[PDB]
Amino acid sequence: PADPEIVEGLPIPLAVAGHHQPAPFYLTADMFGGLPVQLAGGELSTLVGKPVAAPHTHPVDELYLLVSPNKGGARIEVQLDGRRHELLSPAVMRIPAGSEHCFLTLEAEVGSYCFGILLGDRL
Amino acid sequence: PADPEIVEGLPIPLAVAGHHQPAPFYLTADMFGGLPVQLAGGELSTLVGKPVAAPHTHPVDELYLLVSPNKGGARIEVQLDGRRHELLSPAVMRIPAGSEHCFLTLEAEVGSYCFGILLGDRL
Ligand SMILES: [Zn+2]
Ligand SMILES: [Zn+2]
Ligand SMILES: [Zn+2]
Ligand SMILES: [Zn+2]
Ligand SMILES: [Zn+2]
Ligand SMILES: [Zn+2]
Ligand SMILES: [Zn+2]
Ligand SMILES: [Zn+2]
Ligand SMILES: [Zn+2]
Ligand SMILES: [Zn+2]
Repeated sequence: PADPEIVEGLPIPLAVAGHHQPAPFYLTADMFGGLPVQLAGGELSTLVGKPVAAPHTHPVDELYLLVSPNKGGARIEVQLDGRRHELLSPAVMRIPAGSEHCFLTLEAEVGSYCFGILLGDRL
Repeated sequence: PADPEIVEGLPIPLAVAGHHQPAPFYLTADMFGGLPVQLAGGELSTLVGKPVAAPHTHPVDELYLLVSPNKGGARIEVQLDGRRHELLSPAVMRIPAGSEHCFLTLEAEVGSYCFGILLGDRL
């Protein structure tokens, strides 16, 4: 009675470099016979001033997606190779493969989310 | 002074089959020199009982991602080739390429989102 086209055992918490608890995945490479992308992230309202990770890298390009119910309802700082960037929702930022990076939530309302879309099947 | 690694002109409303207004995209194939995926969707709190589209298809597989701040805070119906499925957040559903499909929001709190991750660069 589990439906093979629906996954409900989410998020999938994976150990990731630079983190101090597992990172929450919603798409993993082993889903549905093999996916070409992975997707991690979560809701930001309890993360204001609380970084999930030190600077870390992936071997594939990644895209950050920042959304919130109200325009401007979430703001994150993203460090990229030591250069500070800032995103106000809605926003998309490219994180080049091998770039040392991390994010810090500066502002978030209920329903603010950041997701990282990893353009490949490897971490 | 625009930073080529950050897009803030979002969502990108594209005309899509079966819809009656443009669909909101956050990742489009023409971003950052060419992406291998696209991503559309949005916040569900004002969509309860209000379907965005009739049944429609894509030429690539798609993954629905349904999230909300509280476990169980959003519920959608997804029609797939005329068979009803239902998702309670958090959930992921595979939509096979060419499958006629659409969704209906049955329940949503502030901060409920559904996104469709299109596993290819064509609509
Ligand atoms: Zn089924
Ligand atoms: Zn992380
Ligand atoms: Zn922590
Ligand atoms: Zn990353
Ligand atoms: Zn990360
Ligand atoms: Zn820059
Ligand atoms: Zn749509
Ligand atoms: Zn409408
Ligand atoms: Zn679709
Ligand atoms: Zn659709």
